[PDB]
Amino acid sequence: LSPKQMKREILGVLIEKSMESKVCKIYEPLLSINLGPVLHLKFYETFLAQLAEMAIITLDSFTINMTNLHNCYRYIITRFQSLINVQIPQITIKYSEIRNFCKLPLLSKKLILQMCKHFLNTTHIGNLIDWWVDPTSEERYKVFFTYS
Repeated sequence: LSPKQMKREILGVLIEKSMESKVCKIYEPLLSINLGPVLHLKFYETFLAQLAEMAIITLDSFTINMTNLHNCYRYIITRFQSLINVQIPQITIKYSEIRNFCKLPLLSKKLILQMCKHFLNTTHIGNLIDWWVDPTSEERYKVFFTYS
Protein backbone atom coordinates (compact mmCIF):
# COMPACT_ATOMS: atom_id res chain seq x y z
CA LEU A 1 0.00 0.00 0.00
CA SER A 2 1.64 3.20 -1.20
CA PRO A 3 0.63 6.55 0.32
CA LYS A 4 -1.37 7.41 -2.78
CA GLN A 5 -3.09 4.02 -2.64
CA MET A 6 -3.94 4.53 1.04
CA LYS A 7 -5.34 8.01 0.41
CA ARG A 8 -7.64 6.51 -2.23
CA GLU A 9 -8.68 3.88 0.34
CA ILE A 10 -9.65 6.52 2.94
CA LEU A 11 -11.39 8.61 0.26
CA GLY A 12 -13.39 5.56 -0.84
CA VAL A 13 -14.55 4.87 2.72
CA LEU A 14 -15.52 8.53 3.18
CA ILE A 15 -17.47 8.50 -0.09
CA GLU A 16 -19.42 5.48 1.08
CA LYS A 17 -19.93 6.72 4.65
CA SER A 18 -21.30 9.95 3.19
CA MET A 19 -23.92 8.16 1.08
CA GLU A 20 -25.20 6.60 4.31
CA SER A 21 -25.28 9.78 6.44
CA LYS A 22 -23.76 13.24 6.12
CA VAL A 23 -21.92 13.05 9.46
CA CYS A 24 -19.91 10.26 11.03
CA LYS A 25 -17.46 9.96 13.91
CA ILE A 26 -13.88 10.90 13.02
CA TYR A 27 -12.52 7.58 14.18
CA GLU A 28 -14.93 5.38 12.19
CA PRO A 29 -12.97 5.39 8.87
CA LEU A 30 -9.81 4.66 10.85
CA LEU A 31 -11.64 1.84 12.62
CA SER A 32 -12.96 0.08 9.55
CA ILE A 33 -9.75 0.40 7.52
CA ASN A 34 -7.79 -1.22 10.33
CA LEU A 35 -10.11 -4.26 9.99
CA GLY A 36 -10.43 -4.80 6.20
CA PRO A 37 -1.68 -1.34 12.25
CA VAL A 38 -2.49 -0.84 8.58
CA LEU A 39 -3.26 2.87 9.01
CA HIS A 40 -1.29 5.09 11.38
CA LEU A 41 -3.09 7.94 13.11
CA LYS A 42 -0.74 10.72 11.97
CA PHE A 43 -1.22 9.83 8.29
CA TYR A 44 -5.01 9.66 8.66
CA GLU A 45 -5.16 12.99 10.51
CA THR A 46 -3.01 14.54 7.81
CA PHE A 47 -5.11 13.33 4.90
CA LEU A 48 -8.28 14.48 6.66
CA ALA A 49 -6.81 17.97 7.05
CA GLN A 50 -5.98 18.05 3.37
CA LEU A 51 -9.55 17.17 2.38
CA ALA A 52 -10.74 19.87 4.79
CA GLU A 53 -8.32 22.32 3.18
CA MET A 54 -10.16 21.63 -0.08
CA ALA A 55 -13.42 22.23 1.77
CA ILE A 56 -14.87 18.87 0.69
CA ILE A 57 -15.27 17.96 4.36
CA THR A 58 -15.08 19.79 7.67
CA LEU A 59 -13.75 18.39 10.93
CA ASP A 60 -15.14 18.78 14.44
CA SER A 61 -13.67 17.43 17.68
CA PHE A 62 -15.58 14.15 17.23
CA THR A 63 -17.19 14.24 13.80
CA ILE A 64 -16.50 14.44 10.10
CA ASN A 65 -19.09 16.54 8.29
CA MET A 66 -19.28 15.19 4.74
CA THR A 67 -22.00 17.45 3.29
CA ASN A 68 -19.94 18.75 0.37
CA LEU A 69 -18.50 15.30 -0.22
CA HIS A 70 -22.03 13.88 -0.41
CA ASN A 71 -23.18 16.75 -2.65
CA CYS A 72 -20.22 16.60 -5.05
CA TYR A 73 -20.34 12.79 -5.33
CA ARG A 74 -24.09 13.08 -6.07
CA TYR A 75 -23.28 15.32 -9.02
CA ILE A 76 -20.79 12.75 -10.28
CA ILE A 77 -23.31 9.91 -9.92
CA THR A 78 -25.97 11.95 -11.69
CA ARG A 79 -23.53 13.06 -14.39
CA PHE A 80 -22.11 9.61 -15.07
CA GLN A 81 -25.40 7.74 -14.75
CA SER A 82 -26.68 10.08 -17.45
CA LEU A 83 -23.69 9.26 -19.68
CA ILE A 84 -24.04 5.49 -19.36
CA ASN A 85 -27.73 5.55 -20.32
CA VAL A 86 -26.89 7.39 -23.56
CA GLN A 87 -24.07 4.84 -24.07
CA ILE A 88 -21.48 7.45 -25.12
CA PRO A 89 -18.13 5.97 -26.18
CA GLN A 90 -15.98 8.71 -24.69
CA ILE A 91 -16.41 12.07 -22.98
CA THR A 92 -14.11 15.01 -22.25
CA ILE A 93 -14.66 16.97 -19.05
CA LYS A 94 -13.13 20.12 -17.61
CA TYR A 95 -12.04 19.99 -13.97
CA SER A 96 -13.59 23.47 -13.85
CA GLU A 97 -17.03 21.96 -14.52
CA ILE A 98 -17.20 19.86 -11.36
CA ARG A 99 -15.73 22.77 -9.41
CA ASN A 100 -18.24 25.32 -10.69
CA PHE A 101 -21.28 23.05 -10.55
CA CYS A 102 -20.45 22.00 -6.99
CA LYS A 103 -19.11 25.43 -5.92
CA LEU A 104 -15.88 23.81 -4.72
CA PRO A 105 -13.04 25.82 -6.32
CA LEU A 106 -10.25 24.12 -4.37
CA LEU A 107 -10.91 20.53 -5.48
CA SER A 108 -7.75 19.03 -6.85
CA LYS A 109 -7.52 17.14 -10.11
CA LYS A 110 -6.41 14.07 -8.14
CA LEU A 111 -9.50 14.18 -5.96
CA ILE A 112 -11.85 14.71 -8.89
CA LEU A 113 -10.43 11.72 -10.76
CA GLN A 114 -10.48 9.47 -7.71
CA MET A 115 -14.17 10.25 -7.13
CA CYS A 116 -14.98 9.47 -10.77
CA LYS A 117 -13.01 6.21 -10.66
CA HIS A 118 -14.74 5.32 -7.39
CA PHE A 119 -18.10 5.71 -9.09
CA LEU A 120 -17.25 3.64 -12.17
CA ASN A 121 -15.61 0.93 -10.07
CA THR A 122 -18.78 0.76 -7.95
CA THR A 123 -21.65 1.37 -10.38
CA HIS A 124 -23.89 -1.52 -11.40
CA ILE A 125 -26.41 0.34 -13.54
CA GLY A 126 -26.25 0.23 -17.33
CA ASN A 127 -24.64 -2.07 -19.86
CA LEU A 128 -21.18 -0.88 -18.83
CA ILE A 129 -18.36 -3.44 -18.55
CA ASP A 130 -15.11 -1.48 -19.01
CA TRP A 131 -13.89 2.10 -18.57
CA TRP A 132 -10.69 4.12 -18.49
CA VAL A 133 -9.81 7.61 -17.27
CA ASP A 134 -7.17 9.61 -19.15
CA PRO A 135 -5.93 12.90 -17.62
CA THR A 136 -5.02 14.87 -20.73
CA SER A 137 -4.89 18.68 -20.44
CA GLU A 138 -4.18 20.64 -17.30
CA GLU A 139 -7.83 21.69 -17.66
CA ARG A 140 -9.37 18.51 -19.11
CA TYR A 141 -9.65 14.77 -18.70
CA LYS A 142 -11.32 12.11 -20.86
CA VAL A 143 -13.27 8.98 -19.96
CA PHE A 144 -13.73 5.97 -22.24
CA PHE A 145 -16.65 3.59 -21.84
CA THR A 146 -17.34 0.09 -23.11
CA TYR A 147 -20.80 -1.30 -23.72
CA SER A 148 -21.92 -4.84 -24.51
